[PDB]
Amino acid sequence: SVGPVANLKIGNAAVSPDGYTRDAVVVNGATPGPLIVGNKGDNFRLNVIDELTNHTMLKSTSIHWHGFFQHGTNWADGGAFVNQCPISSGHSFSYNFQAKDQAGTFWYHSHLSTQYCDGLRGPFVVYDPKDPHKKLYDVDNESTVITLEDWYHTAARLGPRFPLGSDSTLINGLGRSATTATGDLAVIKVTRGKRYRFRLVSLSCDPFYTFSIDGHNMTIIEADAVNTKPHTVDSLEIFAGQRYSFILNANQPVDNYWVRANPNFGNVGFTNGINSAILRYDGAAVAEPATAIPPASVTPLLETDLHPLVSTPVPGSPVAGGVDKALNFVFNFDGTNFFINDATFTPPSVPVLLQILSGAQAAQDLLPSGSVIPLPALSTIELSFPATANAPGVPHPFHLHGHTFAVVRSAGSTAYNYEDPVWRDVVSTGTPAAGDNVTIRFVTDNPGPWFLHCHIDFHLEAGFAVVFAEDLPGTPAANPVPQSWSDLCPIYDALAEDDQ
Amino acid sequence: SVGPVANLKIGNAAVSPDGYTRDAVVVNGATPGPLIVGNKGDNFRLNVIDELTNHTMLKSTSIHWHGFFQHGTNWADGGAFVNQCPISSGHSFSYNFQAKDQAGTFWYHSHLSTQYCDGLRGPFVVYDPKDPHKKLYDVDNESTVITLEDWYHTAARLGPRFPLGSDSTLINGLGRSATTATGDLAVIKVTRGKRYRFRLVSLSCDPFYTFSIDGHNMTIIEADAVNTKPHTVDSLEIFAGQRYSFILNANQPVDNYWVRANPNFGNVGFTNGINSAILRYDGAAVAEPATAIPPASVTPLLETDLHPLVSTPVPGSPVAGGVDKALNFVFNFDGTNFFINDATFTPPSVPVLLQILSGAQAAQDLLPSGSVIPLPALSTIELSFPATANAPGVPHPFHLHGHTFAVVRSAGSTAYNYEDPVWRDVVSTGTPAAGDNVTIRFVTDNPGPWFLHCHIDFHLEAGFAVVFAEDLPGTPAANPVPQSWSDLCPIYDALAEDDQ
Ligand SMILES: *[C@@H]1O[C@H](CO)[C@@H](O[C@@H]2O[C@H](CO)[C@@H](O[C@@H]3O[C@H](CO[C@H]4O[C@H](CO[C@H]5O[C@H](CO)[C@@H](O)[C@H](O)[C@@H]5O)[C@@H](O)[C@H](O[C@H]5O[C@H](CO)[C@@H](O)[C@H](O)[C@@H]5O)[C@@H]4O)[C@@H](O)[C@H](O[C@H]4O[C@H](CO)[C@@H](O)[C@H](O)[C@@H]4O)[C@@H]3O)[C@H](O)[C@H]2NC(C)=O)[C@H](O)[C@H]1NC(C)=O
Ligand SMILES: *[C@@H]1O[C@H](CO)[C@@H](O[C@@H]2O[C@H](CO)[C@@H](O[C@@H]3O[C@H](CO[C@H]4O[C@H](CO)[C@@H](O)[C@H](O[C@H]5O[C@H](CO)[C@@H](O)[C@H](O)[C@@H]5O)[C@@H]4O)[C@@H](O)[C@H](O[C@H]4O[C@H](CO)[C@@H](O)[C@H](O)[C@@H]4O)[C@@H]3O)[C@H](O)[C@H]2NC(C)=O)[C@H](O)[C@H]1NC(C)=O
Ligand SMILES: *[C@@H]1O[C@H](CO)[C@@H](O[C@@H]2O[C@H](CO)[C@@H](O[C@@H]3O[C@H](CO[C@H]4O[C@H](CO[C@H]5O[C@H](CO)[C@@H](O)[C@H](O)[C@@H]5O)[C@@H](O)[C@H](O[C@H]5O[C@H](CO)[C@@H](O)[C@H](O)[C@@H]5O)[C@@H]4O)[C@@H](O)[C@H](O)[C@@H]3O)[C@H](O)[C@H]2NC(C)=O)[C@H](O)[C@H]1NC(C)=O
Ligand SMILES: *[C@@H]1O[C@H](CO)[C@@H](O[C@@H]2O[C@H](CO)[C@@H](O[C@@H]3O[C@H](CO[C@H]4O[C@H](CO[C@H]5O[C@H](CO)[C@@H](O)[C@H](O)[C@@H]5O)[C@@H](O)[C@H](O[C@H]5O[C@H](CO)[C@@H](O)[C@H](O)[C@@H]5O)[C@@H]4O)[C@@H](O)[C@H](O)[C@@H]3O)[C@H](O)[C@H]2NC(C)=O)[C@H](O)[C@H]1NC(C)=O
Ligand SMILES: *[C@@H]1O[C@H](CO)[C@@H](O)[C@H](O)[C@H]1NC(C)=O
Ligand SMILES: *[C@@H]1O[C@H](CO)[C@@H](O)[C@H](O)[C@H]1NC(C)=O
Ligand SMILES: [Cu+2]
Ligand SMILES: [Cu+2]
Ligand SMILES: [Cu+2]
Ligand SMILES: [Cu+2]
Ligand SMILES: [Cu+2]
Ligand SMILES: [Cu+2]
Ligand SMILES: [Cu+2]
Ligand SMILES: [Cu+2]
Repeated sequence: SVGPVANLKIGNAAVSPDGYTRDAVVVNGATPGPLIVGNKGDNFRLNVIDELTNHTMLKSTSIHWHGFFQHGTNWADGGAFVNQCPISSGHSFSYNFQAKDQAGTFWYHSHLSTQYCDGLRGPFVVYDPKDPHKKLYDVDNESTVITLEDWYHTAARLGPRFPLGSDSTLINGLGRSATTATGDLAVIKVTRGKRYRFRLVSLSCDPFYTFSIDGHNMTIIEADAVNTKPHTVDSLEIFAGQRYSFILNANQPVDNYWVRANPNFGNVGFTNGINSAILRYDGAAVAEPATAIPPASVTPLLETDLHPLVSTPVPGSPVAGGVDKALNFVFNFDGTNFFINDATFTPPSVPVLLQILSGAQAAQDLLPSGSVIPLPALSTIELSFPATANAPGVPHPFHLHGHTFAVVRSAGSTAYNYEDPVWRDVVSTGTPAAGDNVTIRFVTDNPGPWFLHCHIDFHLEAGFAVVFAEDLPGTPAANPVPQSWSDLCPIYDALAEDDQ
Repeated sequence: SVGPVANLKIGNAAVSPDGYTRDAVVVNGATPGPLIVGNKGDNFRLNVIDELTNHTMLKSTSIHWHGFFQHGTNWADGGAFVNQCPISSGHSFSYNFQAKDQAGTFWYHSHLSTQYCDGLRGPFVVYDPKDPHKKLYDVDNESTVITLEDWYHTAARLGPRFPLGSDSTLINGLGRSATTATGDLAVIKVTRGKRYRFRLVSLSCDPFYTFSIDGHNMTIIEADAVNTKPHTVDSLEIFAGQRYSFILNANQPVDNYWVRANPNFGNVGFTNGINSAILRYDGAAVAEPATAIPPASVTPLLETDLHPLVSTPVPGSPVAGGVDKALNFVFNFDGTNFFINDATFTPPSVPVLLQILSGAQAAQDLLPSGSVIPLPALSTIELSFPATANAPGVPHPFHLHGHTFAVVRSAGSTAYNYEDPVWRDVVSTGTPAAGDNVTIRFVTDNPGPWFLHCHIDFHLEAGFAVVFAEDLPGTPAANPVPQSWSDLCPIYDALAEDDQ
C-alpha cells in the first residue's frame, strides 16, 4: 500500500488481468491501483503524476476519492468540470484533504469521462485505531481487501456507448475470461481459527455483483464507510462503488472454497471458474475448489436489514416531505442521452466550482443550464428517485458526492423508515416493476458544488447526472483554493484535442 | 406441420442452428422437430421410427407428449423405464392416444436420459375449433408458434454433468452464439392491423427465459394448455417445459422490433444480438432492429395473477392439508445425485408399468425402492415442494405427468389461493431465500404410474424424480397394452451396450 502521503503515477501499460493482453490506464504500474491507506483524521497528500501518452484512453485525468466529504476542500473532490479541470499529461497535482471524522472502506477512481473503466481505480482504506468493531476480528490489512471489477477487452472509447456485458470479472485484479479461455484465479488466504475483516469494494463501471463465499457466512459491520450493527448474511448484492466490511470466521475445515462474484449480465455463472476466486486455508492443497452446482443463498442481504451502529437521528420529521427542501427526480432517456428533470449533464468548459468562485450569483446562472440545482445551507433535504421505464438500464445505483445519506426507502421495499435507516453513499434506485421510489435524506452541512449521478459510468458519460450547488453564498469562504488548482484550467485549455 | 396421424423419423444429422455445425438428434430431418397438430378430441397415431446410429447421443429413444393426460394409455406416456422400455434403432413404435377433453399448447421430447438436449424436441398444438378465446385474434397457425431452446456445442453425454449455461439461445430454431460469433436471427412476421395468437413453448433442458417483445405487450390467454382469463404483461419468465399463449396486437409503426429470450445464466444480455429474434412488420426493411439499451419491464408476469378462464373448483377444502392425501417432499443432493425423501431415482431395468402389470401388489414392492409412491384412487391430493439449500440449482421447475394441478401457492408468494389459482403442469418451486413452499392440488382420476420430477433434464438424470403409482389396483384394467409395447423390453434388452 501507499499513503497517507504518496505519489500516484498514472500511466499506460499493457496488462493481462484475465490472461488477455490489452493497453490500460495503470496506477504505479498496476490495475487495479495500489491500496491507499491512512488513519481516521489523517491529512492526505496524494500527488497525482500524469504520465499518460495514449489519447484513446485520454491523456488527461482527474481523480475522485469516493466517499470523502471534502469539507472545505471541494477543489479536491475530483469531478471533472465540476470540481476541477483535468490534470494534463506531463503534470502533477496534489490532492490535499483530511479524513475528518471519517473511517472505513473507500475507493478512488478517474472521474474523467469513462476513463476509470480503462483501469484507473483502486481501493482506499482509512483505519480506526478505536474501531468500535475491533473485538470482532483478528486480521484486517492489505490482504483482507477484496476488490471487484468488470473488465473489457475493447477499450471504453472504442466499444459500444452502452456495453451490453463485460469480458471478465476480476477479483483482487485477477479472473478468468470466458471469451478468450484465459486467466488465473486470485487466492485469498486464511488460517483456521482466525477471524477476518474483509473489506469488499466494487470498482465496477456497470454491473452489480452477487457476492458469496462457499461454506462461510458474512457478518456485515460496515456499509459505504459507515458502521452498522452486525448482521449476518450468506450472500449480498453490491452495486457500482458500494463497500461492505464483513467478518469471516475461518472455522470451516481446512480446504479450498469458491469465492463468487457473479455479475447481473454478461457471462453469468461459473463455468471454468469465471466470476470466481479461491479462499484457501493454510495447509489446504494448492488446487481449485471442486466443480460444484453453485450453492443456494438462504439469507441474502436486504438493505432494509442494515442499521447504524450508533443511534443517528434521521433529519426532518417522520412524515413524507417533512424536511426543509424536498426534491423529486424524473428520469428519461432519448436513445443517446439520459435526462434528470428534462436536463442532460454535459461537462461545462469552465468547471462548476470555478464559475462559483468567479462570482456567478445563482444556480440558474451556472452551466450546464438546468443541470445545476441550488440547495439552501444548513437545511434538511429529501430526495426521491422513482424508478421508471423511461430510463432503461435499471437498476441505477445513484451516488451523491460530499455526503452520506439516510436511506429512508430502499429498492424492493414499500416501507419508509424514519427511525433507523442505513447511512450510505451509493444506493440502488431499483425498478419500475417493483414500483420503487428510493428516498434519501441528508443535511446541507457542506458548502460547494457536488455531483449526484448514476454510478454506472456509461450512463454518467451519457449525462445521467446533476450538480447540487450547496450553500452557494458560503462556497467561496468555505473553499479557499490553491494556486496549483487555479492553474489546471489554463494548462488544460491550451491542449490540442489529440493531447487531451 | 404433421399429424394427427404421422410418421416421425428419428435420426442423426449435422446441424447448425446457431451457425456452428454439430451432430444432433433430429425429427424428420430437423431440430427442433416439426410442429405436430390436431384438433380437440382427435386420435393421434404417431409412428416413431428410430433410425439413430450414434451411441454417443443414444441409439434408442422414447418420446413423451408433454401435457397429455394419457388416460387409459399410460403405456404411451413415454417416460423411459417408467411407462415403456426404449424403442430400439431399426424399429418403429406407434404412440396411439387421444386429446380427450384437451386443447392448447403442448410439446414433445425424448424422455430417455438427456437425449432431448441433443435435439429431440418440438412443439405440439391441439387446436380448439370452438376456442373460447378465438374472438381475440386473427392469426393462429404454424407461423405463430414460438419455441425457445438452450443449445450446446458439446453433446449432452460429452459435456459436464451439470452445465452452467448454454452456447446459444434458439428462438424458432435459430440464434446467435457468443462462443463462436456465428448465427442468424429468426424473423417472426406480422402484418399491421392483425392480432396474433403466439404460442410460446419452452423446450429448455435447463435455463428459464425472461421473454419480451420490444414495443408490444402480451395478453396471456393460456398457461400449460389451460385457458386463462386474459392478463396483459410486458414480460414473463418461462421455465423448462412451460407454455403460454399470448395475444400480440400488431398496431405499432411498421418496423423491426427485438424479440428477447434471456436465459437466467450463461450468456445473459444481448451483445451482438444473442438471445434475440426479430419481430418484423410487413414492409419493414430486411434489417435488424436498432441497437438499444434493453427496455425495463413495468408489468412482469406473476403466476398469482393468472386465473382459470372457467370457474374450476379447487380439489379439497380451503385449509392446509384439507385433502384426502397430503405429501411433503424433502429435497437433498450429495454432489452427484439428487434425493426426494431420501431416495434418488435410478431407472429400473423393468419399466414400472410392466412391474405393475406383472402383478406387483404394493408400491413398496416397486423398483426403484423408495422412489415409487402409491396414491389412493379417486382422492384429493396436496403436494408441497419446499425450496431448500440442500438441493442447489434453484429454482427447480417441477412437472407431474398425467395431470394438470392447481397451484395453490406459487414461488415468490406467501399466499395460499384455494379459490381461483392457475392450473398448470410445470411449476417453479422457487428458492429458500424466499421461504418458498410451492403447493399444488389434483385429483387421482387417472390410474397408472406417473413421473413427478424436476424438468431441468440434467437434474432428472441425476435422480431428481419420483413415480406415483396412482390407483395401483385399478391400473391393469384401466391400461390395456398393445403387443408392440410388450415387445419393446425383450428387443431393447437384447442390445449390446454400444447399441443402446
Ligand atoms: C416518489 O415520491 C415522491 C415524494 O413523495 C413523490 O412526489 C410527491 O408526490 C406527492 C403526492 O402526489 C406530492 O404531493 C402533492 O403536492 C401538491 C403541491 O405541493 C407542492 O408543494 C410542495 C411545497 O412544499 C414546501 O416544502 C417542501 C418540502 O416538503 C419544499 O420542497 C418546498 O420548498 C416547499 O416550500 C412541494 O414539495 C412540491 O414541489 C415540487 O417539487 C419539484 C421540485 O423539483 C416540483 O418541480 C414538482 O412539481 C413538485 O410538485 C409542490 O410545489 C399538493 O397540492 C398536493 O395536495 C393534493 O393531494 C392531497 C392528497 O391527500 C390532498 O389532500 C390535497 O388537497 C391536494 O389536492 C399533494 O400533497 C408531492 O409534492 C411530491 N413531492 C415532491 C418533492 O415532488 C412522487 O410522486 C413519487 N413518485 C412515484 C412514481 O411514486
Ligand atoms: C492506445 O490505447 C488503445 C485502447 O486500449 C489501444 O487500442 C487497441 O488498438 C488495437 C489496434 O488497432 C486494437 O486491435 C484491433 O482490434 C480490432 C477489433 O477487435 C475485436 O473485434 C473484432 C471484429 O469484430 C473481432 O474479430 C476481435 O476478436 C478476435 O480477435 C481477438 C484479438 O484481438 C481475439 O482475442 C478473439 O478471440 C477473436 O479472435 C476483437 O474482439 C481488430 O479488428 C484488429 O484486428 C485487425 O487489425 C490487426 C492489426 O494488427 C490485424 O493484425 C488483424 O488481421 C485484423 O485485421 C486489431 O486486433 C485493440 O483491440 C485496441 N485495444 C483495446 C483495449 O481496445 C491502442 O493500441 C493504444 N495505442 C498504443 C500506441 O499502444
Ligand atoms: C456422434 O455424436 C457425437 C456427439 O454429437 C459426435 O461427437 C463429436 O466428436 C468430435 C470428434 O471427437 C468432437 O470434436 C472434437 O472436439 C474436441 C473438443 O473440442 C470442444 O471442446 C473444447 C474444450 O472445451 C472446454 O475447454 C475450453 C478451453 O478451456 C473452454 O473454452 C470451453 O468452454 C470448455 O470448457 C473447446 O475448446 C473446443 O472449442 C474450439 O473448437 C471449436 C470447433 O471444434 C470452436 O468452435 C471453438 O471456438 C474453439 O476454437 C470444442 O468446443 C476437440 O479437442 C477435437 O479437436 C475435435 O474437434 C465434437 O465436438 C463432438 N460433437 C459434439 C456435438 O460434442 C460424434 O462425432 C458423432 N459420431 C459420428 C460418427 O459422427
Ligand atoms: C411446506 O408445507 C407443508 C404442507 O403444509 C409443510 O408440511 C406440514 O407441516 C405442518 C406444520 O408442522 C404439519 O402439521 C403438523 O402435523 C402433525 C400431524 O401429522 C400427521 O398427520 C397429518 C394428517 O394425517 C391425516 O390427514 C392427511 C391429509 O391432510 C393424510 O395425508 C394422512 O394420511 C392422514 O389421514 C399428516 O399429514 C402428517 O404426515 C406426515 O408427512 C410425512 C410422511 O409423509 C412425515 O415425515 C411428517 O412428519 C408427517 O408426519 C402426519 O402423519 C400435528 O401433530 C401438528 O400439530 C401439525 O398439524 C403437517 O403434517 C405437514 N404436512 C405434510 C403433508 O407433511 C411443511 O412444513 C412446509 N415446509 C416448509 C419448509 O415451510
Ligand atoms: C450460516 O447461516 C445460516 C442461516 O443463519 C445457517 O443455517 C448456516 O449453518 C450458517 N453457516 C455457517 C455458520 O457456516
Ligand atoms: C403496455 O402496457 C403498459 C403497462 O400497462 C402501458 O403503460 C403501455 O402503454 C402499453 N403499451 C402498448 C399497449 O403498446
Ligand atoms: Cu465513485
Ligand atoms: Cu463519489
Ligand atoms: Cu444508470
Ligand atoms: Cu461522481
Ligand atoms: Cu416435458
Ligand atoms: Cu410431461
Ligand atoms: Cu432441478
Ligand atoms: Cu417427465
